Amino acid sequence: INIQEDKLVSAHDAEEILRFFNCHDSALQQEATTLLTQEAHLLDIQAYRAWLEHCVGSEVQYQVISRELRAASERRYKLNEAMNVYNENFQQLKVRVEHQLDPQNWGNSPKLRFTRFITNVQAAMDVNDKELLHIRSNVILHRARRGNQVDVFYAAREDKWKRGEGGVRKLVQRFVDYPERILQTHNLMVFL
Amino acid sequence: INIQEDKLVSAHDAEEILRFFNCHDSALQQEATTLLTQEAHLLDIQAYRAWLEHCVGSEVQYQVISRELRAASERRYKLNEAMNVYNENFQQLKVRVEHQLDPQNWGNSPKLRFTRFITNVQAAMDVNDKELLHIRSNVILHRARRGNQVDVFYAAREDKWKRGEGGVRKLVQRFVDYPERILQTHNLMVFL
Amino acid sequence: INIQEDKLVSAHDAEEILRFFNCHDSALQQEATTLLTQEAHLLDIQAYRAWLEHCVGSEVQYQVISRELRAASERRYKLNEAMNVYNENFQQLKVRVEHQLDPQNWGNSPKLRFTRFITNVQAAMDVNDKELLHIRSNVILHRARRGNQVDVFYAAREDKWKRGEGGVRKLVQRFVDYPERILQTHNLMVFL
Amino acid sequence: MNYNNKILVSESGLSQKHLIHGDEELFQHELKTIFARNWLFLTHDSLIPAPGDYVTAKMGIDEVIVSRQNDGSIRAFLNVCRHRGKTLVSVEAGNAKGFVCSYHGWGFGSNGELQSVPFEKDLYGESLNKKCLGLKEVARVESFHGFIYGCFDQEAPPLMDYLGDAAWYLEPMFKHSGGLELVGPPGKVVIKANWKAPAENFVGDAYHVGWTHASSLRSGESIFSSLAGNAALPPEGAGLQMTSKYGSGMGVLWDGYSGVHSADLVPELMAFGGAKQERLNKEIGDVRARIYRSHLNCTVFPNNSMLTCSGVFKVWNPIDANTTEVWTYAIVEKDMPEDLKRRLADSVQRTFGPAGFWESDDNDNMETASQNGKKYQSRDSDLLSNLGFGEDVYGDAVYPGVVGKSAIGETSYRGFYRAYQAHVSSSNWAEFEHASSTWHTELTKT
Amino acid sequence: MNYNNKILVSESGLSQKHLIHGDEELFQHELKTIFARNWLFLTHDSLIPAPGDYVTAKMGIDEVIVSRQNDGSIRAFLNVCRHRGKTLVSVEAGNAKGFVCSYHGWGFGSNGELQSVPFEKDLYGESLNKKCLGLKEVARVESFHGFIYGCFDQEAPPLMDYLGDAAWYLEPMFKHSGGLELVGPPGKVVIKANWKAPAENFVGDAYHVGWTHASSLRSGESIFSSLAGNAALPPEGAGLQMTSKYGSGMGVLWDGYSGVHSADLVPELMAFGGAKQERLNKEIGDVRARIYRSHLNCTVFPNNSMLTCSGVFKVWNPIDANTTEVWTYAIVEKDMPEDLKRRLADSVQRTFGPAGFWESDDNDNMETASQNGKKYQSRDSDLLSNLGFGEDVYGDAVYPGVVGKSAIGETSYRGFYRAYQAHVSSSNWAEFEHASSTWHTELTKT
Amino acid sequence: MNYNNKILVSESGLSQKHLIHGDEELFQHELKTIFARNWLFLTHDSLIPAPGDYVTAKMGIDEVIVSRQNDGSIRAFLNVCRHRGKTLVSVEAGNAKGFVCSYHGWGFGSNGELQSVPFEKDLYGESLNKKCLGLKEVARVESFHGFIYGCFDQEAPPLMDYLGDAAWYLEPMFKHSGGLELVGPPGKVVIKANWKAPAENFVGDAYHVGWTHASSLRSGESIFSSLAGNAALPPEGAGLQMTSKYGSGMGVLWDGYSGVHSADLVPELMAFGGAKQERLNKEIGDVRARIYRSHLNCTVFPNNSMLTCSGVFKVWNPIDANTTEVWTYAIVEKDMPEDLKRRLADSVQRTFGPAGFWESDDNDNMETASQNGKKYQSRDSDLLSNLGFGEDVYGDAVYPGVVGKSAIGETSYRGFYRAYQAHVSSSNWAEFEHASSTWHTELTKT
Ligand SMILES: NC(=O)c1ccccc1
Ligand SMILES: NC(=O)c1ccccc1
Ligand SMILES: NC(=O)c1ccccc1
Ligand code: FES
Ligand code: FES
Ligand code: FES
Ligand SMILES: [Fe+3]
Ligand SMILES: [Fe+3]
Ligand SMILES: [Fe+3]
Repeated sequence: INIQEDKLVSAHDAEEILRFFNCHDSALQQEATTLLTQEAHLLDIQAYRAWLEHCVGSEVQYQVISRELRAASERRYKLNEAMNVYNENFQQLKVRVEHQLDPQNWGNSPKLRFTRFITNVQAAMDVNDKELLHIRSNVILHRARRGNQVDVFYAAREDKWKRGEGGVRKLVQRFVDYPERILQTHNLMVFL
Repeated sequence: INIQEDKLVSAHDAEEILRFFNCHDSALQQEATTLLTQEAHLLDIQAYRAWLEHCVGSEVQYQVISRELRAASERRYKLNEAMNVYNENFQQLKVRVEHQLDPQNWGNSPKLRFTRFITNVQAAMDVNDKELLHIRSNVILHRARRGNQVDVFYAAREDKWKRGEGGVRKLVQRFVDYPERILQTHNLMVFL
Repeated sequence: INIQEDKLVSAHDAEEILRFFNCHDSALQQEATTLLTQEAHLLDIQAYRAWLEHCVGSEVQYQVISRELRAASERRYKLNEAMNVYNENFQQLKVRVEHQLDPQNWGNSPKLRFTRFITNVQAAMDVNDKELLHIRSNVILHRARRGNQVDVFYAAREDKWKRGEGGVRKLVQRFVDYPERILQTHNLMVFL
Repeated sequence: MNYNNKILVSESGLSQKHLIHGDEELFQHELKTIFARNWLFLTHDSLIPAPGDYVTAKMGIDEVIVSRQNDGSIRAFLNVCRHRGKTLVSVEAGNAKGFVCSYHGWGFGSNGELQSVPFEKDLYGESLNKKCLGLKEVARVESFHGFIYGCFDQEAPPLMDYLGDAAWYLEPMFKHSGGLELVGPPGKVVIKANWKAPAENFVGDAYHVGWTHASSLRSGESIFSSLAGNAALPPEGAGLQMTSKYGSGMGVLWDGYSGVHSADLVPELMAFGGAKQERLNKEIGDVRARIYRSHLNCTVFPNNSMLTCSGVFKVWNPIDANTTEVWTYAIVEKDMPEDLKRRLADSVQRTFGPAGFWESDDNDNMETASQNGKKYQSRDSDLLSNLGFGEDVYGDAVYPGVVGKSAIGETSYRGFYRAYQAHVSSSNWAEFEHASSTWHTELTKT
Repeated sequence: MNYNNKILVSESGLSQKHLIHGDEELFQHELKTIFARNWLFLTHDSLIPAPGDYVTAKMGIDEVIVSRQNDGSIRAFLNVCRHRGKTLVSVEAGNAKGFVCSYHGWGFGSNGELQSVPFEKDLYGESLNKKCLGLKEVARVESFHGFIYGCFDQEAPPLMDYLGDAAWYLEPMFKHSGGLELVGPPGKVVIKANWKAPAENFVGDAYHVGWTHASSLRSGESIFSSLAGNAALPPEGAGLQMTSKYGSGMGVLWDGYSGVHSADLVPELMAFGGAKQERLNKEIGDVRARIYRSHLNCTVFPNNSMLTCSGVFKVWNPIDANTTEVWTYAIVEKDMPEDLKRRLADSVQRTFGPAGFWESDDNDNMETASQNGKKYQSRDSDLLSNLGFGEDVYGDAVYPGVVGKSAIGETSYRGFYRAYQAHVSSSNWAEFEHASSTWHTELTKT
Repeated sequence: MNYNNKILVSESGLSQKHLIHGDEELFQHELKTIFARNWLFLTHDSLIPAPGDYVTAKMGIDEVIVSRQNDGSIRAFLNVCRHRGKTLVSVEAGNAKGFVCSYHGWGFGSNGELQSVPFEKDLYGESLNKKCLGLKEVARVESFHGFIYGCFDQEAPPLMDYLGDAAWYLEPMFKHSGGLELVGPPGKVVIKANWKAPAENFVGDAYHVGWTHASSLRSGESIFSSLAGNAALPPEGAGLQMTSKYGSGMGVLWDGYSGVHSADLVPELMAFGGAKQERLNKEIGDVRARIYRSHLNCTVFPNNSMLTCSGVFKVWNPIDANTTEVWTYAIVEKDMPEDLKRRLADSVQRTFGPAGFWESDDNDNMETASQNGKKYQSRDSDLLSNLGFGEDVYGDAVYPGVVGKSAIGETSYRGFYRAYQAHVSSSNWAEFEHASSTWHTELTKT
């Protein structure tokens, strides 16, 4: 993509396109689909320890940002463009997992209900790190609790996955640029 | 999964994980995807007789439950945990199908519009019944009617499918534990 | 399908079923899935010129209709049944693309955020035009802008795709019968 | 609007202003004059049978905790902490000796008492008067054969008297059958209708059944099925209608024991009810034993409805003028075989639950009738309930109450709305009584 | 708020309080003084041409059924059953001899009469006075060259007189062109704006076009395209503005017959309109024949707007102070070739329909201006409409009405809001007339 | 409701009517007597440091543009065009010399002046008085060590005086530390609570920490962690509470410089704060240097809250009685190493941001307490804030304000609500002052 012609396209987005439009490996797309479906299943049943053990690499960065709304024509104002809703290493994910599992987490009684819908899976091996897999996917996440609270989240995820212990593919980076600037879901206390 | 460690995980959910994490057959996942996509297509165009004929086995149990909200730490109160929104055999499904098709079903004029989104498909053959296929999938169901009524349903489905007449795979069990306790969709008069 | 028995089914819908239930080619379903996922990616990052160049055939008809609500038993009233929300040839799509990219399109600042979820993909070659591919798919489209505006669109798409310049498969027809009669999304200014 | 003067319901209950289904100021007024004043359904003994068992329930828009005490009584309390007002209990049912607030940890007993305050000695010393900080208690809690009702107004009539002439009709099934059980948990669905729309429908509307439920009657094969599409009018004396001083009323359809249940349950039910009727003839007499196995469509004023024999039990919980949260339980006879109870409960939900195909037939009727009450040209228009007027009687030798001796009519609408208007225009129970001293005379005019 | 005294619109219509776009109490007051009093667009002959044809339409927040009678007349009725108030018709258009309610099956004729009641003899006997139970009828229904309007107030001026001086400008296209057809069905979209925001924009706002629609002007290549980004001010005498006693007004852009249509339709339209103009010179004179092929942006007070030549026809249906349901039809000249009619209809929706790229340019303007009327610091602030004030005339020898002889100004805003304020502060038509006896003098001051 | 007479807060601030968290009429009254009258947080110098830099901010329900002027001052203006009221700026931050309206293209300077009008000469001639058409300006804009507040009421006390006795406690961190920076952009989330629920919680609620945040205390390993599950009461003299005349107040937890930050930041922070404290002993004395590195939970009346040392900075932006838009920034000390600032900012959002695990613990508390204020049986009920009453002092030789010399109590609730009631019952600042002439005496009774 020429972003001087496609005026609305960011440099970052143009680079990610390039990654998937080149080599297509059908088998890899299917592996990626399995990986993400299994990850979503573990999260939906709130098997957060199992998720850490089976899906998340020790070197992970798990990041969800919220970008400040700026003018399309803005060129001068150069202060922090985004804040981190999540920017977690493995130990920080573990803290959040223990917080979910703590028997004095009053907000988890009665038990929450999660349903995740993963679509638009794309996968490509890294050019330089032949052991690094880039996976892109979109998620709809439905969280229901306490009779009549329903929150639905929508996001695109840019992931890197790598074989770790036992040859199991694990998440080493997730990046989400959350599309809604003001959350209307009470909080973003869900793992996208 | 060890549910003594993963405190939020139910025994039922842990067993269903185990089913899919073992043997993976890519071809089976693709067959399952076709089966469910075709089923959803028939339902979306309101071909309810065709759905019964082609998708639903004579021995079916079609069940959607609503679970009462109880304390996570509850151990003593042991009365009925759930009610059945649906718990239908084939003849009961047929009654509901005839009710939909009846020309004096005033609520079906003007014609409803359905759109179903099926994701997260997983499939595994049963260990003991080599002719029984377990399929898990998630559905978003959009129902629109009468200018400005829109209802969106979200659920995970635990299915068993088996070859019947003509070798056609048909639904012999569907189980849904509906995630919202108080429905905000006027009714649950849709086939999930 | 016998639409004299399946009373709620339209002649058009019955014909489209027939198209996909016959020959199943698994490889074709996978090609179709790739094609649509890549198209959705280009649209989500607002690469509208790239979308035209890579995804849209010169002979395209891009059509989204809204059907007037009529009685299921209606047989006499025979005036225009639907209006065209979109009914665009390639040049008309180009006009809309230039409108999106114009630096005085004030509504595009701050930049919109799009996330598309494509599901239920089915593909079949045409019987008579061995170079024409029919693809059906459903889309959820999430559009977020200006802090707290969120609009979610839901539709089924009936597409025809054909190899054009360089052997690249391109869209030559898209048809959507939009399921909500009164839009509650401010407008339908999105490419479904 | 001046509720002392505004005629919302015309004399004899013959008509009502359509605004009553849409006006939010009136809804707010009903919270005071209807829901804070009258008896409201809470739960059944079968759902809280043991000491410590509790459920949550709505009373109007308020939520209460309903708890079985150690002495076997039941007490109910606002589900609101006495400190900074947090909702105390977040679940629907359970068993506990008390409830601890998740904000600052105040602990209340199952008897509503403030029993513990974290670090009380170090923080409050001896200055906190916990004796005056018990949960706000529902003034009145009473049972009708296991069915538990609550009332916020200490001045209300006892529940038995409040049921008035309706109690006589309920007793064969609620008492003489050996007793009923409520099968939980309920289905819960929000509809965009005023609470009065389903309440009025269940209290006295048989006219709609053949037309509204045409498809369900044709498809399900139940015993009321001859009615589908208004193909057949019920025979003479197929039933009656009644109403009472405090607003409760019902229709009686003679012998219809299998109710809305599809043909798969008809022979078994008709056998069971007929067998019990035979035993009951000797104890309560032929008429009342027959009433036991006759289908009653009843509303216990204001917002609890039921279909006996069908086994449908409803609470129409008000949210706002065009929003109602519908709770649906099944009722079964305690001495039924357990497998029949299970199948009956499933069939109640199949027909009238969240995916109830019968209940779905009513949706558009209730919702549009309610929403039209907000529309400018309809607010001051008159909803009609005059069918059968001038043919009702009172003080009949066999059937008590204001009675229409016909299966189809609007007798019970008139009694429901007469009581409603008397409450809306009154400041307390004494004023309601004064406004009701000629209640049956008003209903039987002409 | 006291609507007799509150100055919501200043003298000469020069400014309005911003709260008028946000205040819900005022919205409720408008239902009475604006929508229940004035003429509202229903449908066109072309949409209900045959006996039995009907459509549903909104009149304010009320819904009506609009039906072609056997005698060729049109009658309209509230879409509400006279029994228990259910919505009678659930579709948008059809053909029928009557309408049966899905609740209890009452059957009304296309003429609104209660014609049948299920089991009437057995149930009501001879006691039901069906003669007094016809559907509530819209008091006034009249046609302007096929365009059908309704009014709930029997005391309203005839529709022709209500159009006042605006009718003269509409006639060349609506009458002398041979007649127009409305192409349905309409697009329908909800916007979060007050109904007055698009109404005022269409009645008299040319100032916004170059800036708001910069991208659409640049991208579409229509004949108004020189305006993109305020790159060029229209030449002197490129058009005029007018307004009238009862609030209707419009802008006239000379010769702009292809309107907003993209270059793909420009040559064909400019040929067609020019050819008809040539024929019309002889019959209605050069000025009026020119008006025929000139672009009119018009609002017929209160909430029906149009762009002639572009062929856009709008109804801004009110929902609440910040919600409006927009209906968009295409208008075409009956004697156009059918293929041109089809392409014109598609182009109307392409530019101004649910995915109309022009209409989308206006969204944020209408929505934020309306929503800001709820904000505390803006409620009592003044929206300005003074552009051109002091240069308007009345009684011109060639162009009737209060007229600003310039293409861009706010003349039509002033007339729209003068009529609005006169209605909001009046209890009936007589009071509006009294409040309007010096209407043109007020508008032309200074 | 008559706000002159209605006792919403009892004497000494001991209790409040629960309706204050739910009543929409009161919310509307607060827009006038609370938000249009008092000082509200806008931005920090660090977010608009250069000429032309601007941000948008809420002041109550109004939106303003806050702009750095060429002379280095800051001015703020309603984000509403002076023509037809469109929202002028649609972004959250940027740099510009002015703002052009997207409706008709009016151009306003960064100083609020109407600087350009498209085609002014040709359209308005010399008749448009642009001098009187500048954007509506926020009357008062003042800085507290870089933190910029605005007030719509010209009669307000200067910001320094408005902070009253709270300023003394803030100064060690806000001034003597070398100055703070606000790290943007903020997280933004809507919660279904009244703005007063989080405001009261931050101003004076330490009691809830051990119980509400049990899971976060146990899981995160911060220095306040001994409190988890009420396992341990803080030692004697672990802190104090204070409040002030104009409503601002805070808790002080001695030495708690690492605050809520997880163990991964504790040693580095405790080293940094201790090192600066050592330098500050010489300049501001031991007590105040200790206050610098002590955790303050503060609300600056009405709706700006903070946790110093933790670095959490909150604005509770009101939407309606049960809706609040929460903005969350991080505060850091300017002379901290940049990498520590980055990690501190991330940790603020980790704990108290949109996915803040601590902040999530509070959700149900705030939301249900607020929503219960709408429930009929709770409206007239009393929320209690009597903990510590009778032990507060005023005029202490070391710690200024009304002070409770204990770590846990409700002193600051009482001062917050005393000021709230004085404003709600007053028409202007003079009346508030009259209603507050014995403010500390009222708070220290008994
Ligand atoms: N009102 C009712 O639902 C009803 C049902 C069945 C029989 C009679 C009445
Ligand atoms: N107000 C309008 O939409 C307009 C459009 C085109 C020309 C003039 C006015
Ligand atoms: N109110 C609070 O959030 C708080 C947090 C930490 C310490 C003290 C108070
Ligand atoms: S609100 Fe319940 S203990 Fe404080
Ligand atoms: S409501 Fe229409 S027939 Fe009863
Ligand atoms: S509304 Fe801003 S220029 Fe007209
Ligand atoms: Fe019914
Ligand atoms: Fe426009
Ligand atoms: Fe907290």
